[PDB]
Amino acid sequence: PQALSIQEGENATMNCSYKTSINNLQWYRQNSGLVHLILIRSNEREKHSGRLRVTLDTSKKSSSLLITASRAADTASYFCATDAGPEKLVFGKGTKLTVNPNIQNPDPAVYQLRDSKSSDKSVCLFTDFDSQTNVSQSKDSDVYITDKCVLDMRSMDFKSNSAVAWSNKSDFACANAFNNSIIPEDTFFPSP
Amino acid sequence: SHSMRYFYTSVSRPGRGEPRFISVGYVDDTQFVRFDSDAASPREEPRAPWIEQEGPEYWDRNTQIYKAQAQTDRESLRNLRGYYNQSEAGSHTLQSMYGCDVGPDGRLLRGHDQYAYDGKDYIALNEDLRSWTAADTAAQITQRKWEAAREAEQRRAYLEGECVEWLRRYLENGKDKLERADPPKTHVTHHPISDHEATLRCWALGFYPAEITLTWQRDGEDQTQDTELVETRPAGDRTFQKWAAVVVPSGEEQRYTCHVQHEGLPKPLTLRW
Amino acid sequence: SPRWYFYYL
Amino acid sequence: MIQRTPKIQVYSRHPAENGKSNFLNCYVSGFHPSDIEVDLLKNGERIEKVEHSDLSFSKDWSFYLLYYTEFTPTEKDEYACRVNHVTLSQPKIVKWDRDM
Amino acid sequence: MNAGVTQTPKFRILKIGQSMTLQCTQDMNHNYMYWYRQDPGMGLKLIYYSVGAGITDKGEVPNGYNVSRSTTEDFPLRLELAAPSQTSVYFCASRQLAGFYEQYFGPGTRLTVTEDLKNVFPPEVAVFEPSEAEISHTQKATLVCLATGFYPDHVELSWWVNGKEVHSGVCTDPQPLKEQPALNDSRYALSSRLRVSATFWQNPRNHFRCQVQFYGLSENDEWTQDRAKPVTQIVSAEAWGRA
Repeated sequence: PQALSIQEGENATMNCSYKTSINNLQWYRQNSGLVHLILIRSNEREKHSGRLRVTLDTSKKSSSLLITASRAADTASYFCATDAGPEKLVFGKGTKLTVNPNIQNPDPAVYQLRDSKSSDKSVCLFTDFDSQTNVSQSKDSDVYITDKCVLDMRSMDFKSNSAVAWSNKSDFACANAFNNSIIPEDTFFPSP
Repeated sequence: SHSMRYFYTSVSRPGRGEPRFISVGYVDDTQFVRFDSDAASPREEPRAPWIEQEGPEYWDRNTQIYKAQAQTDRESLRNLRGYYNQSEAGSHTLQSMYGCDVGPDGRLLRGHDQYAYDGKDYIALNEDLRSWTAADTAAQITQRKWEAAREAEQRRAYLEGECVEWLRRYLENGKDKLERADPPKTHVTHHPISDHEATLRCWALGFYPAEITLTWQRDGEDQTQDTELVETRPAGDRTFQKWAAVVVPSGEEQRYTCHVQHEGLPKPLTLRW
Repeated sequence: SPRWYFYYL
Repeated sequence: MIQRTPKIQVYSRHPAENGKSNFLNCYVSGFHPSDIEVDLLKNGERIEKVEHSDLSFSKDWSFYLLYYTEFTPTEKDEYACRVNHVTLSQPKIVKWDRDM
Repeated sequence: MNAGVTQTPKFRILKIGQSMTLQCTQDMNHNYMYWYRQDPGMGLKLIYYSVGAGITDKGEVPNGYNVSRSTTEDFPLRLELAAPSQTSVYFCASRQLAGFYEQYFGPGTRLTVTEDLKNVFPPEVAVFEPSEAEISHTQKATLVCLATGFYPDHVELSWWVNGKEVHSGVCTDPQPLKEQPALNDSRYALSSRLRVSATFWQNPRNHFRCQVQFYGLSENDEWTQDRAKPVTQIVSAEAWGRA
């Protein structure tokens, strides 16, 4: 599967190809129902609208889409469709685009959070790392570790990354939860 | 100079099926393709010798374009019936003609994209290829819609590039048959209508393309308003015919000449009886 | 060849 | 919808010569609407194997068709074209005049 | 209220051999309608399409399905005898014309086909309170919601602060995790976070609720197992701010 990761503000370029002679190519996006983005005709080499620019090369049977100044809501899978006769479209393989926040004051930490009801249950939260840190899946199949998630506190204009880990193992504790990942050496580990 | 044109005709026939759609394509005065939705297995078919060579993808692509077109004309016909407040029981006709005229250089002289409803002008793309002539208030409905959707800009691509490029391909295929004019053969007949007057008829036969001028002169000046002309008529094997006739005093047939103007003549023929 | 282009009146 | 009655011409592909194969033509033009009936007649009776061209139309939108049949004329044989169309109260017959 | 394509139901579980009708309606007066299926991470494949009322034709993967188009507005897809290969997301779409026109999509129907309904389980939901260390270190406070043990993965997780739904400061995992990644039938787990200012969390009149809508069995479905019938239901957990 094709995938592309960038930082907000950067430009993203994605490519697709097709197999038959065509009359038009349409790019779509999908996240969360496809939504159409831009259409280019076989007589055209470049077209743009707003932050999008599409190109088409019929010799190469290929098209590129350029998104200028990527934002968080660009995160999505992007697909091409081409005509297969006047009345039908055929759709290709997507590219998964992830637009990461620019964390300007990283403050990596792992915290322990207790259940509202039976405080003996808990979860580990790794948070506030910069977008270069990658969270690995667990070695052990009784330890669950989510992927990274970006949250946006809009009124405070503040974004942050986190991942959640939990387990019933008696060995499990926040100090070792994320041992499978490469985390910053100055990650704050408060006492349990 | 040359042209390629497609001619589309949809005819509703309520209670007796879906509308019939027929299309024909012409390079200058030569028909080269047809499509008829009422055929056994409807498909584009060759109608000139030099198009037969085209492969099954040619035929398939076009066949699919015509079937798709025919389906949109069913909706257009319903729209039109509504604009003109007409009943569902009547048969109606939508005709469409589009294509390209090119000069000696082979680039676009004039683009065409026009429509008629029930045999009268409905809407036509103007020669600047940027605006439309609507024929009546009903057609202004279509005009507003097509102005809003930027129809004319979208139509320009085919009319300026692709139309022109196909025309060139087809000129290559056809060679002499398409590029060299076939001159009028001729004859003059004479037929007394009384003891003092006769008919002289000038004949122009087996010619191509259809454009021709036939003119009766006496002593040099043209016999303008006393000439009978018939419409130019197809011979049945891709050539054309015409005649022009004038009634003259008997014993004066010597005063009269018939001037024949056709692209296949090094110089204007002058015929006598 | 006919145009690959579709519309409604 | 103005309806427009057909113009009709009957003629041969080639100048005639008796006993020689040819085509009898009946050219119908200028008409609207497009439904029309056209028969070729030999000594007054319909001929059986008549083809016609594909429906097309002129600049003014009026339709034209060519009806035709292989024939060989003989001196006693009389030919005509019979045409019906919504604009005709009764059908119309146009004889081929071999003496034009 | 906007124009567009709508589809029902949002979610469906079927036993192998059952049948179903997916509804699609649009109000744009579009003549051209399409059904596609999409497996997760994959591309759309056309099942059937229609150029207008009374006309339908087969797409790339028609087998197993039928359609009809009696009106312009609706294009129902019929699933005749469910098989495990038909687990997928089904998307309806429409456009105005042939040629140079883009399609508008519905939101999708998420279908799980299962050999036996005993595989279906509702989520348990728990809320985990912010740590005092996070509050001291950052002056912010992250709550975590965990939804666990559910099958199929047909859930919608929402956060409610003092009775009103919030989106700011929330991130919910895109994909569930499998609790038993080796099993085809594994139950799932889903986490979400809601982050607020410490002063907000320190107000004991602030009320925080994680709610999970689970889409499960109908009144129509037969249940002969011992445990509670895993019907469509909302499961929730709550916490109050803490001085």
